[PDB]
Amino acid sequence: FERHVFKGIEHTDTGALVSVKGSGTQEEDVPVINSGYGFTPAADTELEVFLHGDGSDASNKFATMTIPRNKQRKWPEGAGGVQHPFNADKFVQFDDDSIWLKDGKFTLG
Amino acid sequence: LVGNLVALALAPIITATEGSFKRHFSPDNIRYYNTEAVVSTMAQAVTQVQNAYLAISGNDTSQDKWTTVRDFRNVLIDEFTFYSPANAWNVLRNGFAILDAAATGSDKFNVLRNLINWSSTHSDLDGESGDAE
Amino acid sequence: FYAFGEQMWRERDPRFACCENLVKMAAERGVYPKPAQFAQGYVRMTGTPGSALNQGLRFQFGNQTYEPASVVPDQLPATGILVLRVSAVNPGPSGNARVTDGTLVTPVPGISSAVTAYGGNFCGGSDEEECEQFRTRYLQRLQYQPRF
Amino acid sequence: CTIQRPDPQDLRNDIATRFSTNVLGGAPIIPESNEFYVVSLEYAMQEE
Amino acid sequence: MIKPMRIFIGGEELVTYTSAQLQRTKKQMTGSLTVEIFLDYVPTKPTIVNAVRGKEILVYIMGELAFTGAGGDVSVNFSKGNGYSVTLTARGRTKYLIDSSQTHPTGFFKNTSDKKVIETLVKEHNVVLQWDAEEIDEPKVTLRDGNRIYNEIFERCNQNCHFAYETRDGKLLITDGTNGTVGEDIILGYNILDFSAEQSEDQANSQITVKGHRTQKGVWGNDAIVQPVQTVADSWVGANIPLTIQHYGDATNEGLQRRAKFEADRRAAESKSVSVTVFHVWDIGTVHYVEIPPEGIFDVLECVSLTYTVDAKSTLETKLELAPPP
Amino acid sequence: MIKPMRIFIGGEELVTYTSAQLQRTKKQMTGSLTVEIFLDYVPTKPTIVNAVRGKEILVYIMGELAFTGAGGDVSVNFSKGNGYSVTLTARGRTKYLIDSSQTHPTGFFKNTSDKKVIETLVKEHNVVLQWDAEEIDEPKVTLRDGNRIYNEIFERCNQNCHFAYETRDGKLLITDGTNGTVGEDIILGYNILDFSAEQSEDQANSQITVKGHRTQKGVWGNDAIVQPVQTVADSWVGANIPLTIQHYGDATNEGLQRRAKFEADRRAAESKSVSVTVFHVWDIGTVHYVEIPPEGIFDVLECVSLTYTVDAKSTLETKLELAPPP
Amino acid sequence: NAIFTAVRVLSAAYLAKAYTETAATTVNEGLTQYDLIAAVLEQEAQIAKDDCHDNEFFLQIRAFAVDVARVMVNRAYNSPSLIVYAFPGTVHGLVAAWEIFGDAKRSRDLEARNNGSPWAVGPKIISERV
Repeated sequence: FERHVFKGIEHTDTGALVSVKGSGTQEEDVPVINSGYGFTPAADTELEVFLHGDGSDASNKFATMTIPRNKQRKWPEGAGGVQHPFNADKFVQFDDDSIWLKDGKFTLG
Repeated sequence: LVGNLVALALAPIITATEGSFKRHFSPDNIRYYNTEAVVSTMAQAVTQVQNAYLAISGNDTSQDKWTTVRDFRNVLIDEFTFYSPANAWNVLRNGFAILDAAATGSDKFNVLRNLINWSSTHSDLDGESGDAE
Repeated sequence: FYAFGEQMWRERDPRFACCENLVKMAAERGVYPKPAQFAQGYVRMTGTPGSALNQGLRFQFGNQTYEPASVVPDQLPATGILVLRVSAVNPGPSGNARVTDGTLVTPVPGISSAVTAYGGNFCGGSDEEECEQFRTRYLQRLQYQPRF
Repeated sequence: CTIQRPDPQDLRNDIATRFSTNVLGGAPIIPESNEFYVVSLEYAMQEE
Repeated sequence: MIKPMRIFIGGEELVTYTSAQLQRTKKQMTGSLTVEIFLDYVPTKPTIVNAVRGKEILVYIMGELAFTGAGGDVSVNFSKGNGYSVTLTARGRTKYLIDSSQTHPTGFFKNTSDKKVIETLVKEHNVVLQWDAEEIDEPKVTLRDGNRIYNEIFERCNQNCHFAYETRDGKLLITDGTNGTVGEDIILGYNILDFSAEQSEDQANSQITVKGHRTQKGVWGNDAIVQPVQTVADSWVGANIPLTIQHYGDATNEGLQRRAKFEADRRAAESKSVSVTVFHVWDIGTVHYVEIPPEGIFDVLECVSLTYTVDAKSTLETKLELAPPP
Repeated sequence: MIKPMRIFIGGEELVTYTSAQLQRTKKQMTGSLTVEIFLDYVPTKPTIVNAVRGKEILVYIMGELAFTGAGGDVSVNFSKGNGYSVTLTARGRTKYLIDSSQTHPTGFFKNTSDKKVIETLVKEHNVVLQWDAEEIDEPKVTLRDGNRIYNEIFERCNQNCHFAYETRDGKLLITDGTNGTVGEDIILGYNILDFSAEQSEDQANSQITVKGHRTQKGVWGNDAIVQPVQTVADSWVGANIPLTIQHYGDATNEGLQRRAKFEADRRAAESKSVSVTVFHVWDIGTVHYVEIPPEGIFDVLECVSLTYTVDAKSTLETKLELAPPP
Repeated sequence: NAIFTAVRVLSAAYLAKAYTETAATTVNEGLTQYDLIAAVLEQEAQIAKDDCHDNEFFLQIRAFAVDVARVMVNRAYNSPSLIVYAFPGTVHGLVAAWEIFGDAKRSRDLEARNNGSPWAVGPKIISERV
């Protein structure tokens, strides 16, 4: 396991490839293992990428991206949900009841 | 426990000179209208040691020779460095240590001899000011 | 033998001499070669008063790194503003720059990361003097100069 | 630089080689023969 | 009197020790006493044993302390013809730090200093600490669960140069420099019974680059993933023999350079090893002038090791391992 | 003339070496010269030393190069009675690859071949590469941060069978077969001063199964998690002694079978080790006919090792380690 | 002229190194090769001394010339110690080799130095010392 920053991101037809630095490894890193959430930062956006290495075979490393630390929503106690990757004030929150969609504009279709 | 009588030990005289310097140098306890002169005398002495080092190194190119020169300027540029006996004595002793470690043997003759001529004068001020100089 | 005498005369002529003999000759006449110089300037930082400070401060201006030259105080002064005499880390002319804003490399609690180049310029950066430049500078000291 | 007094033994080696090649057609300098004394004398001159 | 030793397992001044070897070293945390007792057996009369496996000893060398710490083991041998010997071994009092297992409750020291994390990793077995180096601050100190009381200290004093060894009283000395106390100028032809200097070249390194990550509070991204690096150099080795020894806690510029210089002193001190065997039986950190002209030594060296040996027949000799004059 | 050697530390034809041992091997990357010099010391006259710790040497054996690469160390000993000896050691020029630390900037070779990754992992210390095997292509080559210049090569030439050793000139030979150049038929009763053949059975294996994962671009799921496997067999051992040596890069069918056959040649070549000591002092990969009827050898074998030894008293002998005739 | 001088001096040096890498077949041959190279080097020294162009390169060339002299002369006279055996009347190659060395397989060695039909070599035969 190793934390690396984030440079670019190449999107092929088998999934997402990152281009993490921390040591210019992988102009195209194996993945982004998508557990149903995804996002596309601009190149050189200040965020961390965690590599999980197959076997210890550096050869293949799978990536987990975090949303930028200063953009993380401070969820209230009992609540949770999903947010915009770059905006802590745009989200779908599950609270005690409010399936709350926080924005000024919502589009359907 | 045989003694290497082939060799000079400079540590005792260096500590003795340190004591004798810090006994008669307190630029916080001398009359206000002589402090600038006394501190200027100290800075001029350190300038002499710097010029000595630069005249003895000559064709030394390594980066140590670049940093040492930068440190001499940095210490001579600042103003409040020689107002404390600790910094003054440390600067003097390290300057002499570097002037020693810069060459070997014959090379260091004329340079050191010039220093003995420069410091062969006496102070004109009176009281504690003359004692400091 | 004629050849050896000719060259033993030549090796004591400022213009024709190996660089080592050149410097050994010039140190006898006062002229010494010029060393390399680090860049220099003032850096202005701010933060909440009373915060602690350490000597391991490093600033990142543009693409260069700069370090404090004078002694850093133990705490930030009560005004909240500190102006520091700073020199570059690497010698040479790459330390020179014309910049106004920069960031603090090492994070310190209570001190904002954004620092400002007090004056906006970083002078001083110069490289080691070569042998032919020193030869032509030394030869310009002995020779007869009108309008000195 | 790169021009200074040769090593003594080096100097006599050079003088013996030059005397053997340019004069004796390559023959070695047998010790205690007249060529040995001539070579030694020359060296001596060069070192003085 | 030539008499060097007088051992006390508790007050019993050993008068039967047929031989002895006492070793002290800076490369490690402890020492190693090794006594040899006679222990006769008359198979009709009553016999008495001593099952010490822990009863505490010291070795006053030449009317002065040398060691302090039969804890090691008892090794009663047998044979028909020269049998009935008892080899006792005794490590240094700083041992349980070596053979234990950390049992501190928390496991997460927060906003502490290496000195403090070392004081609480030792005061679980009553080993007073002789801290004589400095105070370095570090945010996160998590001890691997039950690692070892000695591995963790060695890890915490290697990333900030601090020699960790044991003194003659029975304390743990965490130093950064020498023990002062200069002494005999061993000269070739004066007292060296035997010498062996070896300054090899397979254990040197020109540039040591220390990298890592920042573990402070709040610091993230580039300032904690990219910046921390340092490149210290030993302008004595020669050609480009690079290296990269990575760091494992709160990588500050000073932290980087300091781990770097620590290893740059280890490799340095291994690249000129001078073992000397002298005659009669105070040098665990002492510096001495040494003169061995045939191998070109005219220099001031630090004794890393010290071994006193004895055997009633032909012995009483001391083996020193010294430290390079870069 | 029996004269084999003439060593040159730079041009100084060693005439004092009291003994010597020169070892060359395929199981490793280097060799090991070990000279023994006299080095007198008259404690009134001036004495001179040589602090080489790196000054370069060669050993022309019997009017021909044998080694190329006093870098190792200097080991000036002492004693009263037979002292004043100097053991010099000299590894092979392909050494820094062994004791360094990779300093390539990127760390991620993309769409490269093993040859190229090896050329840039060597040309950092000026060791010309004698590539004489083949070009294998591989998508992802990430070097562990500062691993070692030799571990990484060994890893990259083991998963595609390629012996990695050093020649007599001073180069790195990455081969796949033999060096040709056949020679003397050693027969029992003709030149073998001594022999020892040992074909054990604890280091053999019937089926070697290589598994792994696919590291190509785009390939995912089953075609990169399930399929890659291979089962190579050595129809000489006997009963079912299975095994599973897993793979660590771009597991292709050919890649699998090739790592498999590489190890199936290692284990094979260890299951008949023939050490012979011959008399007077060219066989680092040579094949020879060997005839030792009492142990049933009538076969053509490859010398894996070669050791020339000498000592002015009773020596001049060569020790060969050979390769099995499956 | 600096270009030309560099090329000529480097060629003379490397041709000396080339001559030294091969064995002399006859004393006169080694001495003739040395004569060629020494003549080239003396020509270059006279050029580098003509009107005090550079005294230093003249001295350097002179030193390299004396070095090449010692090595080429030692090679011509002493690398194999060639002697002229005096045979009564011309003789075969095999017989001459066997009588000189006691090993007739060394007849191949007597052909590179002596000119004369293989069945009649002599009556003076150049070969190596014994």
